[PDB]
Formats: sequence, structure tokens, C-alpha cells
Amino acid sequence: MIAPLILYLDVPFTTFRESHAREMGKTYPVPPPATVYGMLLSLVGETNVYRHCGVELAIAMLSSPKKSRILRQMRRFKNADFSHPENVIPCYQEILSNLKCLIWVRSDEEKIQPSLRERIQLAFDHPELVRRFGCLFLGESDQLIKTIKLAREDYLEGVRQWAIRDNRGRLTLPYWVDHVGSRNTRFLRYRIEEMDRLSPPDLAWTMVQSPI
Amino acid sequence: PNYYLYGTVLTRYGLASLNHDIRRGNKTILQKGYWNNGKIHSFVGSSAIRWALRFYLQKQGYLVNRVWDEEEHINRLTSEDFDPEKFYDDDIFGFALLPNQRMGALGMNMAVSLTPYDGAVKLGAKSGREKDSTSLHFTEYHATRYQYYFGIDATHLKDFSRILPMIDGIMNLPKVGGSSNIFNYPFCPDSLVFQWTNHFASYISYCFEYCDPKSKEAKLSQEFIDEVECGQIDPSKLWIGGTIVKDLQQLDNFESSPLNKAHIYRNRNEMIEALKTVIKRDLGL
Amino acid sequence: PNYYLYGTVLTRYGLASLNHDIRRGNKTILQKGYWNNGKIHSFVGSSAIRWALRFYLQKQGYLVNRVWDEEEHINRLTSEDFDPEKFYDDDIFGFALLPNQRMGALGMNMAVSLTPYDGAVKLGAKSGREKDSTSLHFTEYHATRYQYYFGIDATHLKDFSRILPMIDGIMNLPKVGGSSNIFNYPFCPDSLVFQWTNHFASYISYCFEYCDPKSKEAKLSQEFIDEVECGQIDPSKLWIGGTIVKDLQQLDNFESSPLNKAHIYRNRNEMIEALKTVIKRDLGL
Amino acid sequence: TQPKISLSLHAADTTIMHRVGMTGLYMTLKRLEKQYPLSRQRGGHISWFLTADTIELFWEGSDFIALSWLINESFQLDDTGLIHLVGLDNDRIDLRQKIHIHEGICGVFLRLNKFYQAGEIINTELRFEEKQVEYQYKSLTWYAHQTFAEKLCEADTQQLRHDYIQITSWLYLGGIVRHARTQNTTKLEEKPEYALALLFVPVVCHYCLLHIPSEDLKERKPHRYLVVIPEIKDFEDASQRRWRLQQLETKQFHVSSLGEAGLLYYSLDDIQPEVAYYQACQVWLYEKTNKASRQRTLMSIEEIKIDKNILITYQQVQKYFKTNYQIIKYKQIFIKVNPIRSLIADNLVKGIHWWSNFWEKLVIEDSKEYLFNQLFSNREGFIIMAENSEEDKQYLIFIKVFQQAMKGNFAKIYAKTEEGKDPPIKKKVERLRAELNYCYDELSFKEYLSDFLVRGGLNKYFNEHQEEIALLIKKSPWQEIRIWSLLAIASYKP
Repeated sequence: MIAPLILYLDVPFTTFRESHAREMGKTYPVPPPATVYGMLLSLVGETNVYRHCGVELAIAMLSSPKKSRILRQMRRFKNADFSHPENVIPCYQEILSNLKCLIWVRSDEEKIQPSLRERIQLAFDHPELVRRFGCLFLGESDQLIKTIKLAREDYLEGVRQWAIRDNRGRLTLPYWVDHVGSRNTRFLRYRIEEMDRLSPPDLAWTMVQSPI
Repeated sequence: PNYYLYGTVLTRYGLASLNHDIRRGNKTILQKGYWNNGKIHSFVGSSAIRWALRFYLQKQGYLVNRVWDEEEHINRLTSEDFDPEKFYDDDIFGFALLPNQRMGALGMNMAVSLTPYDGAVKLGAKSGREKDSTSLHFTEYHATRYQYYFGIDATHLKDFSRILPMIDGIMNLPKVGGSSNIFNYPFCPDSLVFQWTNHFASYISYCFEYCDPKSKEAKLSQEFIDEVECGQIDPSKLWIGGTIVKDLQQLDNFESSPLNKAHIYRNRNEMIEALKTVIKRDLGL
Repeated sequence: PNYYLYGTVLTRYGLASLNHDIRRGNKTILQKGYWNNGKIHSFVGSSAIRWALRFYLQKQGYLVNRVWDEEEHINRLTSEDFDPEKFYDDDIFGFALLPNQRMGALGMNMAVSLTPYDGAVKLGAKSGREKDSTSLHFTEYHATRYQYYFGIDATHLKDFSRILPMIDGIMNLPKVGGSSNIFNYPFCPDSLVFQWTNHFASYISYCFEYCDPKSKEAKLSQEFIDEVECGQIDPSKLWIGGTIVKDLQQLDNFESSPLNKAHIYRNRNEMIEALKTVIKRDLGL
Repeated sequence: TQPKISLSLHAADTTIMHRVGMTGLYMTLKRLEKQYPLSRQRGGHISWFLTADTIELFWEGSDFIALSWLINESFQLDDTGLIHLVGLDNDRIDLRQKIHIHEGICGVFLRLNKFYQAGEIINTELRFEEKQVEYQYKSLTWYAHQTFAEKLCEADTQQLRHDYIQITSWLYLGGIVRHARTQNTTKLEEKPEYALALLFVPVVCHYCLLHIPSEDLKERKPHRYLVVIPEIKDFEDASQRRWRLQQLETKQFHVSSLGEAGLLYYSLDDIQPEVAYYQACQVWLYEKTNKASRQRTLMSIEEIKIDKNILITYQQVQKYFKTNYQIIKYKQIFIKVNPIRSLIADNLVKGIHWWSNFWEKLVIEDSKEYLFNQLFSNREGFIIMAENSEEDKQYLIFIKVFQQAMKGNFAKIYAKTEEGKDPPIKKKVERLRAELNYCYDELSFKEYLSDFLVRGGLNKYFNEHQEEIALLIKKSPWQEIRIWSLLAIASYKP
């Protein structure tokens, strides 16, 4: 069964502020499967979100990042007039610094060819052929990625912190995000377990599906 | 054929209290967070630098939808229906709405103080025999250099000629929002690491690193040099300019290192001219 | 256009205790912090120089919204409503009463000590055999040349002619807030590095360095001279005057370096007159 | 029978707030079966089956009446206007703690008057140490909690809705609509059972008051509210923990740091040496943005994970270091929190050494000696922790060396002292402190230290650890050596 594609991630600053945290930019410790899936779609230049349902993603967290709070005069749609001071609101947003993680992509469950794994591979062998827009980022648009490269299981030859689906875990990461409200958002309960393996344990293969 | 322009830029050494955060009655805390090795560094928000670029674009022609009323200290919007084909700001920084939206063609991380932050503050009691409240203010400041990283997809631009004004703006960055009255900190580049490639990933995000607390040498980080020597991050697409060029030329074996065959200029303007010529040739301007 | 004036100023050598911070016990600590090479330097705040400029404008006879009653040691407002069109201080330094606020043309940074602070202290004691709790005390002092950086926006001034009195005040700065009874430290400039350009980018911030860690030598920094050599910071827009002129003229190969074709004057008044003539020609005054 | 409402902690979609609301459901139903053991006393003949991590519901007839009875019994208001949550044991809770919890809940949950109607401001003069401090609070009359049953159930069928229900920030903390112009669409949605959990969250979470150390408590009454929300591992464990924490005094709840409140929430937990203790909780800070802010805004959320070592160290700090001084003035029961305790606690949570920089806080920063006095009161405790610090060792040996040297100097003065005259040992000690504080650089301070050591005489400790103490003197910055010399002078005890 073809070896799943592995990507090495290194983002200086990132924030995956949780859903129900709309008053505060408080973030998940780990990139959620939905955000990673969206970033992979951006890398392969896939605007449609339903194109690559079924791809299984597993995240290995190389180093636990530090959580820091920053202030931002974020703009909101409260008043019809743009210049009205009610739009600008000062609030805190948490960020994760020096995030290094490895991503496993298993696109065997995809029913549409070419699969996401093939698209990512072909993108990496021939960067000039792939046509897309924007700048690759994880989380917020201004949080660019320092390094995303094809890597093996031995790239750090170290000890890995995996995200494992546990029904009694702490983190509640969403694998499908409903941006308008919260109807279609689907959550899974995870945990961070420190294990010395170069391959993900079964559960880690968080498999993205449509909310239906 | 996608074309990008990423860049890590390091500012000069000076006294800065730029962004700040919510005060505690006393003290105006410069916001800070963890960085390499867990040492606390002072940050400057990404929106701050984007606001600085917007102000630069507005200050020199270059029609802006989001005009900044200096007298009223408010943001007036000329045309509620954003038109990226006409307004430079909607073309670059994008917009949001309830067509529907446009992802900004510019993404920059938050600036980071090159040296860890130490407890530094400034007394601020106001002159006068009468000593009422609103006196003895404290302004936390920092004497370091700020280094921030940006990336633009030139292809995503509606007008491909708009890359050049952004280059002039980043070179002549007017002012990041800060206590210019107390701490006038210039943000013009002092050492640049640019790369103009069709590859989506550039491994040059934060290459300036010195640590060595309370110092200004600002050597190039070892990991960046190792990455250059490895074979990836192609030196032909690299552009190195600024004061770091002196230290690079004083490095041993540099005449034989792969970093030698990268575009290297002491003069910043010569760097900008060469890069702009390359960009114009490749984009057909 | 968009003209701005930037400068780094160096003061004479003398004993200074101008910026006492919150004192501990019996010793009156003067405010200090880290700087180049990690050695502690003594800082004089920029608000003090802004107050000195305000006092100069008040004394010379200009309008000045804030009047400083010397005998009462109190500050009074001529009008409760700030009018930058009519008042020089409101025009230049800005205001915020809490329109309502002004950005402020003058942007000044702190005054650092060129020489690191060793820790010298001075004992003072009340005379007479009758001794009480307030009998003896210790005051910290520093023997250093002070250096601060400032930047103003000529276009931002409501009246463009207001740039002349501010320059005159900088060259004739009154007392900077300190302890004039026992440490009367003149803050009058004795070496300037002025830049008057249309671009914003400034590479003259803190361009002064010491020859020896404990000395009154005050040589020009290597970075500034090297950057002038490399090609940026056009010598035609450079203005250097004061005691550093002698040291520059005693340098080797000076007649061939780009420093030669820059505005250099031994007498500071002549350089100020030339720069003022240039400014008046540029801004139509 | 079949469950019309099914709730399990093991469900994947649940969050922390859903779990704490589940615990609130568990405890309120426990208190209800304590109050109404028999089926027919329970409205709508509700029947609950409760397990370690599952709450199970059946009733008879239409749902609307059943949930209406449940809600009306769950949330109530006494005559004084204070909150009455049956989940918490109000009988053994005094009136001061009732005022505390009621003020907290209106300050964090019922922050908006669109959800509640208030009564008249009721002032009562409670008697402490022959002082009748008038507690002034705003009584309530109704709130959206009592009448959420209308929204929970369908209007026409009087039954639970079979679709997602839009919720608001009062139900789920932090769930405000960012864009008011899109209020109808961009609203958080949840299933009815999770909505009931979000109804019953307030019972579990405790409320604490935060005091800014920089702000004088006399010149600023506390108004910041810390909400401690614990991670749920078991219904019974959480219920027992909350009921235990009910015992604490209100003066304990006033803390100087978020970590202090978190540790207080776990202070009364039993410690078992066979069982690996590990507890996690969230602290939610609510604070007015400005002076004239109408309602509080969520300003900080911080996670606390407490293990065995951290908790026992915190108990040790609580034991050695002094408690809060309950200053009481004209209706002004101020509380003096020891900053050091918080500092240690913070470092403990950070995992960093407790002795990160106590002296800085105690003296350098604390010129007023607010906590420096606490140092005086808890100097032994400081030393105790320092003893725990192995790195301190060398400085401990230097402490002994300086104590021996000053012993020799005092012996010399005693020899010099004339018969009948009283030797000025106190004056000499004051002179030592003044001379050490006078030293302004490395050279002068090292001169004085070496001269004093020579004058002390033959020192056994300096002989045994010659090279180590010599290198410590040569390497350490003179400010640090001065600090430890001052500590040695203060810690001298013949």
C-alpha cells in the first residue's frame, strides 16, 4: 500500500483560535484537521472544498510551542457606517510560536482522481507546473509558513508528540469547519500522547468528511 | 506561471516602544511573547506593518479605497463596493464583506525583536507644582532591532505593475504605529534577504538571529547557512543586501561557499534596482 | 513633495544627573539601562527635551498654548481648545485632551549616554551639628556626552515656517530637566549629523561611538561612514557639523571618500544657516 | 424507558464547557433527589439515572412542563435577592459567600440586563469583630435562566426541538456575535441537551476576585472576576471537590494571580501517594475595559495543570507564608494578599524555579516592604525553599562564611566594649547595612567584602570551601553578592 506522503511543517507564528472562542482569540494547542486540510487545498490550488473529502490526515508535533497573547484592534461588522468607531474593538488573540510538526497524508479513501496525495507530490516535484494564487499560510492569512518540504519519518530522528483520537481527551479539534455559524462544524476529541514512533498510530488518521 | 517574492528584513538598532498593549493603570506594556529558546521578545503586530504600507501607498498618489483622515484619526472608505482593479489597497491587502471577498496578495508575520526583552521602563511624571493623577506614567521600552518577514504572490495581483510600489514602500517604510513622540524608531531596512521564485515555499522566514543579549552584531543564523549549503533554497534566487554583506564577506571560505553565487550587494538601492529589473523582465512589464 | 528632517545630536562633556528615576532608600538613582555591548548606559528621556523645546518656544515669544509659570512652577492653558493653526506647540508637539488629537510633527527619541555608566555616586549632607533623618543623602551622577535622535515631518506642519524656530531651539536648547543646582549640564549641541531628504529612510540614528570606554573622544561610528561609502545616504543630503568635523578631516584618504562631497562645516552656525537656506528654498518660504 | 435526553462525557463533540455543564446537571439532580426522593414529587414525573460519567433522563407526558419544572426548581432567588442554585448546598453556605457567588454570576454570566431584571439595592450590616460593615448589592427578580425552557422546547408542540438552537454569550461564555449586522445568521448553534448543559454550567464554576498589586487596594476596590472552570474526569469527583471548596472563607477567594485562584480551587483536594494526582482547570478573567465600561469583557484565559509536586509545594508555601490580612474599615473589608505566595505559585505553574527573583520583588521592587515584611514574616520559608535549591548551596556556604565573619567582628567589638557600657551591636549592624548599600560598583564592594572577611578572623567555612567560595566571589556579579550579604546579615541568629 503506497507509503503515505509526509510533509515537514515549520511556522514561526500561528493561531488556530477555537470556534466557540469568539470573544477571545484563544487557540488550540495543535493545528486542527480542518485548517491543515484547507492549507493543503491552498497548496494544491484547490478552491472547491468538496473536491478532496475522505483524505486522512495525521499530525506529529515535533516540539510543544509556547502560548502568547497579543492585542489587536480587530474590525467587526457592527454598524453600517465603516468609519463608525463601533467597528473597531480591542481584544486579545493567542498565538503559537515556533511550531514544528510533521503531517501524514493518506488519500486512499478519496473517490475522485487524482487524489490529494498525488496532487501534493506532483506539486513538489514540479513547482512551476502548479497554478494557484495567494501566499501559503497556516491559520491567519498573515501567518506565513517558514518551511514546508517533502520529508521522511527520520527528518528529526527524535521523539514525537502525536495527536490521538481519544473519547476522554482534552482537545476538541474540528475536522470540518462551518464558517458562517456552527451548524455544520464537526468536532473530534483528541489528546497529546508522547510516543517514540516514526509512523502514526491508527487513530491519528483523522479522516475528513462532509458534515452530512 | 506563479511568481512570489518573499523577504526577511532586519531594521536598525534603536529605542522602540512601538505597539504596546492594554495598560495596568501604571505602565504601558509593550506586548511580548516567547520565541527561540523560550526567551521573551517584544513583538510588533502584523496589522501594524500593513497599516504602515497602506499609509505609504496613500501618502504618494496610488489611489486608496481606505483613506486615513489624519486630522480626525479615523478611516474613511471611498467606495463601499471594493474594486481591486482600481484601488491599490484592495489589490494588495484585499478586503472583506458580509465580489464577496478577496484574499490579500500580501502576507507578513509580526515583527520580532532580535534580542530578548529585559525589564526596561521610563518614568513619566508631568511637569507642574500641582501633582494630580494621570502622572507618573511608565513606558516599557526596548533597545533592540526588529526583524519581520513578508511574502507576496505577484501573480495574484490584478495589476502586475503594483509590485514595485510595494518594494519602494517596504524599503521606505514610513512609520509603524508607535510612540513617535517619546520613541521615534525608524523602520527602514538595514539588511535584507529577498528571494524571487516560482516556488511556494521559501525557507528564509527568519534568518537574522544573534541572541547574545544586549548586542547589535546580528549575524546570519547558522541554520540558514546550513540550509543554503545543503542544496535546497537555491542561491541563484537569493538576494542578500545590507550591512550583513560586510560580515558575509569577512567570513572565511566565503569565496568558495555556495552563498557566494547569490545576488549580493552592500548598497541597498543597487539591490533594489537589480531585483526590480529581474521582476520586470520576468513579469513582462 | 514630502520632506523630512532627521538628526542625531551629541552634547558636550560634563557631569550630568538629569534623569533621576524613582529613588530607593537614601540614594537618588538616575535612570539607566542597557545599550551597545551590553553595558549599562544612562538615559535622559525624550519628554525632557520636548519640554525644553516648549520652553524655548515660550521664551522666544511665540504663541505656545501651554504657558509655564516659572514662579508658580505650574502649567496653564491659554485656551481649552487646541488650535494647531494658531499655536506652535499644538502644531509641533501635538496634543491629546481625552478635533481631539494631533499626530505631532516632532518625533524624538531618548538621550543615551555615549559612555557606559560605571556607577559613580556623590554624597550630600545637611550642614550643622543638628542632624535629622534628612541629614545626609547620595546622588548618582554621570560624566558623559549625551546623544539623542529626533525626526520631524516638514509637510505635517500646519504652517511650514514653524520648522525654523524648532531648528533654532535645537541649536539653542534651554536647560533640560535635571539637577542644575549641583549638576548643571549644558545640553547645547556640539556635533550634528543632519539629513534633509524626501525619502523617509534614515541611516543616521545614533551614529556616534566612543574611542575608549572611559574618555571624551566622541568619534563617528564605523557603520555610518561605511554606509556613506557603500552608496546609499546621498552626501548631498548629508549635513555634519561640530567637533566631529575635525576628526573627519584628520582621517586618511578623506579627500577621496564620499564624505568629502557632503555638507561639512566646522562652525555649527554656518551649517545651520546653510541648512535653513536650503529648507526655505525647498518649502517656498 | 427510552432516553429522550442522552448525555455522556465520552461523546466526541463535547467541549470542556459542555462537560462542566454536565457536572452541574449531575449535582443539581443529586440535590433534587435529596430534596425530592419520590417520583411523584418530581414535576412531570421526571426520572434520572446517574452514573460516574453518564446522566440519563426519562419523563412522562409533554416535555415542556417537565423541563419547566426542572428549570424553575434548579434556579431560584431568595428573599434577599441573592442567587439560589440548588446544586450548591446553600444551607451551610453563609450569607457572605452567597453574596460573593451572586455578584460573580451577575458579573460574568448575566452581564447584560436584556437577560435579567434586577430588584432594589439591598444593604445589610454584617458584624465582624464588633464592626457592622454594610454589604451593598443589587437584588434580582428574574433572569433568562429561569425561562430558557420556552426557547428549549418547541412553541406549538411543547416538545424539545429537533434542530440546532441559536445560543448567546450568557449561555456559553465567550460566544458573542462578532458581527452584529449578521446577528440572525452568525450565531452559535447547539443541540438541546448541550444547551441544557450550558444552562447548568454556572453551578460548578467558582468565582474569585483579583487584586492588582500595583494598585493600592485602599484606592481601588476589586472588580476583576476570575472564573475557575475545572476539567471533568468524573461526576462524583467533581461534585465532592466543589462541595469541599464550598468550605473556604471569602477572604481566601481574594487572590493576586490567576494561578493563585486555580491552585485555591485544588487546595482542598485530597492527596493520595499511591494514586498519581493530576488535575486541570481553566481560569477565565473578566474585567471592565475602561472605567466607564458597562459590562465585563473576557481579558484572559489560562490553563493550569497541577500535579502532585506542585500542589504539595503550594501547601508548603501556604503553611510557611502568612495569610491575607483582612483589613476592615468603614464597610471596607480589604484583604492583604502576600505577593510572594503568588510569585512562587506562578513560577511553580511555569515549572521554573520558585526562587526566580524573590529579592527583586521583595526589596528592589518592594521599597514599601509590602511583601518585604512578608519576607520578614516568611524569611525562614524563603530559606527553606532556597535550601531545597541545590544551586543555592554555594550561596548558602557563602552565607555561613559571612555569618562567621560578622561573628568575629562582633567578638572584636565585645572585646573593645568597656565594662558597664552597652555595646552598640544594633548600631554596628545598621552601619553594616548602610556601608553595603553604599557600595556603588564591583571594585568598591569587593574591597569592602574582602576587608570585612579579613577582619572577621579565622573562618572555618571559608577554609573548607576555599576554591568554591573564591570562584563564587570572582565570578558572581557584585550586585548579587551584595544581595546575599544583606540576606546573611538579616538571617544572622546566634
